[PDB]
Amino acid sequence: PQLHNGLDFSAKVIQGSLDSLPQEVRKFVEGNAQLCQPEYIHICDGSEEEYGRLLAHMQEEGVIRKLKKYDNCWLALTDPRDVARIESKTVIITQEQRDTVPIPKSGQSQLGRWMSEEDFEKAFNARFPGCMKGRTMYVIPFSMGPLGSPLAKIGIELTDSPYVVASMRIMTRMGTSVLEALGDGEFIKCLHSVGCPLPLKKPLVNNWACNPELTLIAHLPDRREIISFGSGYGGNSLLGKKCFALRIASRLAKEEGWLAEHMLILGITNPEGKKKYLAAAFPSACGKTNLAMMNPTLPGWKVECVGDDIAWMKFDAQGNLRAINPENGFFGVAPGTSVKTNPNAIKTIQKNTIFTNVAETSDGGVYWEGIDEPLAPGVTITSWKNKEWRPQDEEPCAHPNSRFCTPASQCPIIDPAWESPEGVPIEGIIFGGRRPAGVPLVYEALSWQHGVFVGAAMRSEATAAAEHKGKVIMHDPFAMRPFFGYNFGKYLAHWLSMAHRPAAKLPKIFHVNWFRKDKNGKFLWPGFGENSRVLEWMFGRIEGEDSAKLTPIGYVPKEDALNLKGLGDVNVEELFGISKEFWEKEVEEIDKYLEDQVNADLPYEIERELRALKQRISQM
Ligand SMILES: Nc1nc2c(ncn2[C@@H]2O[C@H](COP(=O)(O)OP(=O)(O)OP(=O)(O)O)[C@@H](O)[C@H]2O)c(=O)[nH]1
Ligand SMILES: O=C(O)C(=O)CS(=O)(=O)O
Ligand SMILES: [Mn+2]
Ligand SMILES: [Mn+2]
Ligand SMILES: [Mn+2]
Repeated sequence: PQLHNGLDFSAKVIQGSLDSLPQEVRKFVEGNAQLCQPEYIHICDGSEEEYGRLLAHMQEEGVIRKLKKYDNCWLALTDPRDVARIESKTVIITQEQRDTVPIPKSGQSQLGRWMSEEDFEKAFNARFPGCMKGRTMYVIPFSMGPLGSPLAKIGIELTDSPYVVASMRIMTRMGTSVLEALGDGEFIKCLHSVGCPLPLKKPLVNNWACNPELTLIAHLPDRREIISFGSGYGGNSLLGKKCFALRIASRLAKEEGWLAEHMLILGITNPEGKKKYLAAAFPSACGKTNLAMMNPTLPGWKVECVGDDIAWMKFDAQGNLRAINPENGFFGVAPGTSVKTNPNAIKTIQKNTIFTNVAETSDGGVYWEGIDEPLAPGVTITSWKNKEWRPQDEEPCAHPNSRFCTPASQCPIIDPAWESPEGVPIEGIIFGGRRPAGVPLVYEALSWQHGVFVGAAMRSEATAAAEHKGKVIMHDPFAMRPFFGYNFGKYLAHWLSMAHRPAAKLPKIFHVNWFRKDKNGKFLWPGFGENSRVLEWMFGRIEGEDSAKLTPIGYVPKEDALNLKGLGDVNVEELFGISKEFWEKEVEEIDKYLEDQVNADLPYEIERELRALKQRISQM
């Protein structure tokens, strides 16, 4: 009801009808419309016609440019201050800090950023009132996971950015059919604004609306709400991806008995006609998408991609660990992608793809560092900074975190079960990161508990996907450090508890290192498609082949167990060397980290594995 005409926003709806929305969805839209004061409300239907009009609008506004060389591909250039996920402005709100992070012994927590409800209310009120003035509020109904899948969850994202709408159409399942499936069910509430109400007080760089000073990405798991302000970019604005499908979801998974993880899912078929699925957790910028889409060098082997970034997993009644990819597309790092490093991505991205912050060629194409493809005479390059660019300039032509956004169904090796609602059965889990020294090419964990310790102990040299820079070795347990939705100690206990489940078929756990360097700073391992030789060894180990040798850190391939035919120049002694001096220091760093950062919430089984590793190294 109303005493005037200030609460009913029906007169501002330019697509759809508030009356057709489920009651709780309507309240969420209208209540936030009252707060944010949009000029128009657009309820997305997911149709091709809608997508075409939004592209045309963004093109008319100068937000995107058409890449005339390809089929329906587009380029967006951002403000250089809004180029990546920002870990330091990402917070989780719970009544008690211990629900979100373990209370550290001495230092500041690196495992999350907690904010009190009272502090968030002040931050919220300083940002959102009136923030969409003069803009359209888009209502995005989306499903994470195939519609109707038992592990599928529905969200509603409100946003004032058409770029977010177009990207969410690719990255999620979006539109009218989701609203019909939702009915009066529960949904995750996602609220986003670029934070630039009109009239603009500050001019825009590259026609990219953002508010870097006020950027804040908040999660309220108890209210099932995600609230993001000030950034239009990737993990900050596509709220289904990191905010929902890892942070909120990992908390729900803890409550409901499943897992939500930063893992690719791949299926690999051997020359005997046997197929197995594996999941792999590597940190951002550490090669998940390259592995998920790999073109194997070994003849008679095939790799198919289920997903490249997020996995939701649950034991079924039979004890199989089943996984789904909740995403609908790939949001992949562009630089370094070439016919030699990821040819299956090259095939995927040549139609229906949105590129952000890569270079444009004068004939309507895309360019980036590492594309490894020469240009014809006379073709010139415009950098992501909208400037003429020559290879003689110092700066790269594409931002290091520039991305492609592409439909998963276009991938030529997309797995036939990638949308199956029952998920695929996982028989191995791979961990790994960038370790230039000390850590061998591959090893296998000694037990479930040791494998959980291996995940907990993950470290990786700093890349350029967050705001971290330089060559520092940082901790990134389970590749989830930016993404834990709750107390990491309780997350470890959750993982350990899977061994207590009746008839659970626990997968084998492996750790890889593609990145070991020699004294010259040269990679010892060619990687990319050649990583199929490591997968072959894992496949045989899952089948029970006697192809491993025991070391203090776990099982490693026997001499001649790895197919190295075609790379006779491979230094196997350096690739698999285990130095007592390196590992004595490694265990001390892991010990100091777990003691400070996990403290009273460290499960005893993890401390026991640490003690056992220390003892095995001491006996070397
Ligand atoms: N040496 C070596 N480098 C690799 C290999 N696979 C991938 N890379 C490197 O990994 C980098 C690209 O990784 P990203 O696409 O950023 O990694 P990602 O895990 O998919 O990142 P997110 O999408 O942010 O989660 C490039 O620097 C590649 O050179 C490999 O097998 N060997
Ligand atoms: O940082 C990551 O792991 C990504 O996959 C990119 S974003 O979705 O977080 O922007
Ligand atoms: Mn205009
Ligand atoms: Mn990726
Ligand atoms: Mn990722």
